[PDB]
Amino acid sequence: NPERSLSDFMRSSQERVERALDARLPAADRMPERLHQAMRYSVLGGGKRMRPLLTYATGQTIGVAADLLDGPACAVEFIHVYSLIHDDLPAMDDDDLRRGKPTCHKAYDEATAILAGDGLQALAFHVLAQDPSIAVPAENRIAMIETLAKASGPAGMVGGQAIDLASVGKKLDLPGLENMHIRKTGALIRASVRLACLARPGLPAEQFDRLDHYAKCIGLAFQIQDDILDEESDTQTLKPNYPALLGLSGAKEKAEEMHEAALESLAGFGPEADLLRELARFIIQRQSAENLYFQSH
Amino acid sequence: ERSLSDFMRSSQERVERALDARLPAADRMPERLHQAMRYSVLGGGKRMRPLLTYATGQTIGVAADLLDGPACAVEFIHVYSLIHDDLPAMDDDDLRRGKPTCHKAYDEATAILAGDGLQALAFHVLAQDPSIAVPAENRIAMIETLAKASGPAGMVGGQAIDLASVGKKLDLPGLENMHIRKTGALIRASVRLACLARPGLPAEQFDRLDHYAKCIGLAFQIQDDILDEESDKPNYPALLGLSGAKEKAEEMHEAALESLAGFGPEADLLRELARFIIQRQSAENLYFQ
Repeated sequence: NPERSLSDFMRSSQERVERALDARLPAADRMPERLHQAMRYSVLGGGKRMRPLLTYATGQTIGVAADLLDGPACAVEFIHVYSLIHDDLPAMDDDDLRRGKPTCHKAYDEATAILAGDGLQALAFHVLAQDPSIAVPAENRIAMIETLAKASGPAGMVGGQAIDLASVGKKLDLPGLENMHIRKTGALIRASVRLACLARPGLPAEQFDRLDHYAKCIGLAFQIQDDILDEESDTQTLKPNYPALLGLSGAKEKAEEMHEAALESLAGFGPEADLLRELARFIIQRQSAENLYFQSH
Repeated sequence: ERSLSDFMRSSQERVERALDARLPAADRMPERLHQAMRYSVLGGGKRMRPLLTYATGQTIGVAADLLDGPACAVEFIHVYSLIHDDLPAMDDDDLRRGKPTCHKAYDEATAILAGDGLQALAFHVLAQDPSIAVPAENRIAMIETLAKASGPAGMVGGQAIDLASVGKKLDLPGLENMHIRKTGALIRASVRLACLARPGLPAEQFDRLDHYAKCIGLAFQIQDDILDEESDKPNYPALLGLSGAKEKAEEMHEAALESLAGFGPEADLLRELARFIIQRQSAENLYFQ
């Protein structure tokens, strides 16, 4: 059944990316040591690896060997981690903890955190430009770099964080709240999918577009669901969001509608896309890796 | 062939138009971020890195139209590192070149992001800018050059070595290594980017120009320290003696000019730039304080 296949695929890909990140991170005992260990502290030792899973799952769907996908999967994950390190800083989200573990600025210092994030961003692009295992044509490699730069920069992830900070005391409309999430979170999720597509020479434009629409819809849907679980949490115990804007039922319906559009994007694929069908549900419903395990086994 | 002053004026004005054209508009969302990026980039600067790019271009027969994108990409990286270096966690500067710094004109969050955004944008320029009309392999090598120069083994790692060396003494190799990474890599990249805009340029010309770049970078840094010592962290005069350091500055200057072997009046601009970078551009924030 596809749910056990998803669980198997997840566990295996998370181990494969863990080794691939370690192989691309400069050694803990080489100079500069504190900087290298700070990057490694933030990148390694697990995490959901949602963006790599999207890269690996997309590649398997369109028939790209996983060897060609290690580089792009690490590149998107480096970008993701760099954004976390900087976002956790006092001047932004000011997080003291991340995954039962002190954050990079707490565990080291703020200067080391700023630099580890800076170094991870540059390293993402070094992986795409130079990694020989990304054995694709020159044009494709260039397109991957452009993809990551557009997704990570002021028109993507960074600008989305700027929009998020500028709206802390504000009430946004639906298109306004969506736009922010599309930039802050959506662009890098869609990049993860597009990178895999670019490792398939000659892949039809219609397949790019459908898988991009799949990527866009799951990105929007899961953050709507994040808000729903948040709203349900504080109203069952003793910043603009989706249930505040739409009501809880309106927010629930909006996520469901996005979820439907995600699955319909995959109509151009057969059972090779079952993995993406199951991954959509897992990501959107915010299920844990172990919860997925103890119900499919 | 024209004077260095003519080249300086021309290039300063050219790089300003070129950087403006690659920076997202102030009146487009997210406006504050765009304005903050523009503030730091267009606010001023010696433009040493774009000068080298354009001058390398002239020396090897590349049209300046091919060099606008590379000159902007290196300048974007340089400007990003300053925004981040100026922060309270790092060097903590309220002012730079007689204007307030990024996080003071805006705020610290906006500064972190303005820097983050400029690093992404430098790669976006190299990967996509159509004016960099070079074959695909050359464009990819430009991107690799920039990423190796800007990352953990270049600029960023150099700043890490610098910060980790406070309250410490370093040997000569270590102090050299620190500067070669921190500032040398990006300077070498400015020159190498121009070389990659000349398809089929022999490796020997790459290496001559690289050696020129490496030695001027070190000479500038040694000269900075000499000038710091002369008016009142590891440094050259403290490690070698003032005489030792002056001699090393001299040797680096000469080695940089030796690399330009055999060029005709063709490399007069690079010779003049080295004299200018080492002697005038080093005695600068000392001149006006």
